Amino acid sequence: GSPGIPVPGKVTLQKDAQNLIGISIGGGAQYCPCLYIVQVFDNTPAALDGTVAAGDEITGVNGRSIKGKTKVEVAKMIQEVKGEVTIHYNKLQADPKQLEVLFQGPQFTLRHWLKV
Repeated sequence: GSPGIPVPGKVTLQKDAQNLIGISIGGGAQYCPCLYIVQVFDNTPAALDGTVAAGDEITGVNGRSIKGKTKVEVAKMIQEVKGEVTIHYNKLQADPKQLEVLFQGPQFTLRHWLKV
């Protein structure tokens, strides 16, 4: 599908020594907005050449959206693609009200996120 995302983009990298990208995915926190990527490690492909760092909207893995399956499965999808890595991302300016919501500052929402 296509929900009309702002500015879509993709960066292609390759798996880390740990067989991942070096990120953490949560499908939104406060009101479950978007974001997906909650944190990254600078020396991971994701951060380093990737720049899919904390605050970016990783909406798809290697061309296929993650928003449709399951946390555990999406990490698997990324581990599945052995040796390679591609991230689809977006960048929402939102509106003041929704911008601070997308910002994620209030950390009352713990939840159980995923990581690769």
